[PDB]
Amino acid sequence: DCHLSDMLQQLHSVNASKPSERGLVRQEEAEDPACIPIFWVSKWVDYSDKYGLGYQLCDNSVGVLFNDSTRLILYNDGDSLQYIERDGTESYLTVSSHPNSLMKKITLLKYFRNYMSEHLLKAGANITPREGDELARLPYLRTWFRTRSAIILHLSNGSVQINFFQDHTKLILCPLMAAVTYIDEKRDFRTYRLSLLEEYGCCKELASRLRYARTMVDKLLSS
Amino acid sequence: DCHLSDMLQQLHSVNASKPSERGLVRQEEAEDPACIPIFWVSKWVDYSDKYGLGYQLCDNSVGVLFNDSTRLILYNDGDSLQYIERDGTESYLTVSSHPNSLMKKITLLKYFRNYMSEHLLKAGANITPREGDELARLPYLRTWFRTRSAIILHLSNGSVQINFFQDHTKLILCPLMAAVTYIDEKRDFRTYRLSLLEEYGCCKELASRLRYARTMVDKLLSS
Amino acid sequence: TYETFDPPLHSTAIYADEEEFSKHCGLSLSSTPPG
Repeated sequence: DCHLSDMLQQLHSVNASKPSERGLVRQEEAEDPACIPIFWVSKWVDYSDKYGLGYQLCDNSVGVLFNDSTRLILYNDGDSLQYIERDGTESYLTVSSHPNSLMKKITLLKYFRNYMSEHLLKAGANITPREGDELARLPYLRTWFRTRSAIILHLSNGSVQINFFQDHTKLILCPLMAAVTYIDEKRDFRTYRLSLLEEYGCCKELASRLRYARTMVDKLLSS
Repeated sequence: DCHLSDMLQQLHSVNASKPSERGLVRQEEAEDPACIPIFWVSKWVDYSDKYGLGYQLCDNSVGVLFNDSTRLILYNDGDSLQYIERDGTESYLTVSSHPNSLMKKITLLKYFRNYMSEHLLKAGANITPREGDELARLPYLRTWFRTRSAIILHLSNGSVQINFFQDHTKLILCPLMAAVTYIDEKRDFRTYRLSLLEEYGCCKELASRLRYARTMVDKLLSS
Repeated sequence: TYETFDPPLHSTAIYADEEEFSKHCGLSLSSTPPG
């Protein structure tokens, strides 16, 4: 993947600079709210022992990456669907008029959708969208895996999201802008240019999660 | 039940003696430090519109009486647990055990604990516990109710505690010793034998609250 | 979602929102706070 390779180089450059080992760290100087992501994962359900992984994006669309490596996405209009086959082939349909062959996957998606709306909190609900973000192409979940410390989510647009279990912190890595959004334990949403974190430094909490992120991107490339 | 009946007879006796309508009051002679209670409610928060009532005992243990008529206690070690069902079946476990049927109730109890520790004062902080107190069986909250003027807390060891909202005075009644501990506005704690208040008299402040406590105990027995 | 639909792992549940919990606690009745 070209985007994962860029992300790795971006992360190696910042991590090699040891951004928390500075006389004076000025993390705030790296903030660039112009790099706010349009899409991130706001909810997820790991039923991979039977069906797969369901999730919600911040625009309230939902998706499922099924165990057979196909994906079904329901847009936020509640009726439009996109089906992505194992090999990435994309097709479009609706809940109202769909191939009979997708009826079971549609039903499973609705179970996931409903489980998430009834039971799960929406992450990033405090970030308000901008005009022109509604035209953005919806990404789908390309792959994911879980570690002792986090769940790693790789979206088809190139972005990598890492959700840390213990403290509910999250990283959203955008290789297209060489930027990262950090959601801290207080749910504050800050977006940084990696180049500026290298120059101006960053605190130890973010520095360590960026080392973790590099380990996870190496793993994604190994697979 | 049988402890409430004893408490009512003790309160009837003291109130019938009209202890504040004396030519001479010697309330100090009714003090008996040997009856100072082991346990009392030091903090509480009313979340009964959704979850229930969480409280802290003076030994820093935490409890909650959920709206489903069940109770869960977190001992002062920070991990041990005791879960009392509607039937009264006492089951003991730990937070480390990660029980699944109670995972949710544990999370809410921890949230009660956190709010109380960071926002609420510990009533009776000036009480230095004695030796052998740490070996006493931890009680739980059998029932409670709120009037416009006070909260009534009935513990499983038979103690009834009444906290008055406006002036922060508090009664801790112990039927086993026919005693009462009174915490005045200045947070001064005094423990008395009810029978000696009959014999030596007391101020109208304590006498009026013992009248009130009697009508509250009558309420607990009507339910 | 179906009666048999019991995901073993998932993101944070609604009840596990401690910021709303602590919030409501501040709006509800409670014992005395530090003055």
